[PDB]
Amino acid sequence: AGPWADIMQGPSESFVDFANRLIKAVEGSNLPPSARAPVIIDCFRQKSQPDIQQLIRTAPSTLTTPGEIIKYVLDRQ
Amino acid sequence: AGPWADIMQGPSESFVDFANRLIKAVEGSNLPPSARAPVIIDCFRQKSQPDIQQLIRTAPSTLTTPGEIIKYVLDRQ
Repeated sequence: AGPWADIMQGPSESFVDFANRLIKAVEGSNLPPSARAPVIIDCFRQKSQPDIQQLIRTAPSTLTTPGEIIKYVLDRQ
Repeated sequence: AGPWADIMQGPSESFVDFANRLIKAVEGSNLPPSARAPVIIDCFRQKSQPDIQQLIRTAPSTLTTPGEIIKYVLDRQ
């Protein structure tokens, strides 16, 4: 579907809108099922807006899933 | 190591230099071993220069590995 490795949070885009685009692309992609979650986590870390990248870095290592990181970011706005 | 999902072939960069940067980053990353090759293949498809993206699309489905695609691109220059 969407070129998942090109997806980055735009300057007018909310984190959740970016996460939804990214995840739709990853789920529609040719990646092995077990690669999806790590790819999503890394693209959140690397491809969100710079301030959000910084916020994600504060989350403890106990937050391991995309859903945990989405709740983390949104609830700190 | 390098943020593997940010890596894209620059306008003055050869395909092999980009492939080497990308692969170094992927190999140094937190991705599961089995995710590496598909991630590399997709980042070649999506993150090379536009003309190279087009060339990669011509390669038949029988070319499945990063090394096969690297030889394919380089030998057609």
